[PDB]
Amino acid sequence: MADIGSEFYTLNWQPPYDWSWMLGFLAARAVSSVETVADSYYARSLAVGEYRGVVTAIPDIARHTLHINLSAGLEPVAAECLAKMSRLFDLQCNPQIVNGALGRLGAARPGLRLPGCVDAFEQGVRAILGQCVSVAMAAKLTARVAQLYGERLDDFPEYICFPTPQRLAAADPQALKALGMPLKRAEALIHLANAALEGTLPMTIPGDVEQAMKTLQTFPGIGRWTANYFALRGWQAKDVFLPDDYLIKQRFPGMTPAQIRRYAERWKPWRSYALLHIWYTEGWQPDE
DNA sequence: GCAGTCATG
DNA sequence: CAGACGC
Repeated sequence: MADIGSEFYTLNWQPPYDWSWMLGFLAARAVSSVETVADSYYARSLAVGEYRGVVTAIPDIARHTLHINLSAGLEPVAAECLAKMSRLFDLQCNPQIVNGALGRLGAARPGLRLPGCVDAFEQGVRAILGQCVSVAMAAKLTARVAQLYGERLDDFPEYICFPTPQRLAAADPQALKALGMPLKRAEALIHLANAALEGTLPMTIPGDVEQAMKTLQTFPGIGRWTANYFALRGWQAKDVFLPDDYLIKQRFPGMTPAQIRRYAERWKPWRSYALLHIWYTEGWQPDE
């Protein structure tokens, strides 16, 4: 927890913002040796193109700003690093507009943001590896993968970079399965890893999001749900909804993934925030 | 044995 | 919209 660098930067955000929740969420998914999450602290390895280093982010609730510290190897691409922190944390969100449009759904915890990511591909590996297993299990799994294919930091030994598209699309489907996953999955990872490497997987949010999710589901191992969750956490698309998610339909007693799909049009263009809310707001119940 | 989610008709 | 693949 000592400064990892001499440069510090300041990112403003619009209140309200539940940082305690945000960090909780990230800490449950923290890939061991890649990220370190504490009380009001978040660190991780980071590669921006060819540059390498470490970010820490520390929230300052009273001044409503986020404090960012960069390792020296990341200084030349600080502007881009901050952009990743902004998308990781959903800092450009206008909560009044969102919670206004969520009405009653937003009232209980207005400081809910959309937990994003730093690298679209990285989220990709996660969205897959997170399939069919507890948040916690995915984390241990992702730890074993990273440790194997991750690239260590020259100046922060204790830290390792999330595996690149390069070293991962070259992974042996058999070495993957051993870390503790079906073979079919090991291939999805490799197929994804290859998409990124040509350019078939969009690294930023596409213009027609709805049409790019279509394209995604063709990928092996990637169904409607995984493609959705990925657009959300991966492209930080704010108008996305999981009518077929189980925990959701558990709140819509006896309804079709179409009876719901339409109910959630009353929350356009902020369906993603609607989704997040219903999930982490247990006391909520729909309008009959 | 029960679900969850990724596949085809 | 209506079969095959870890608790």
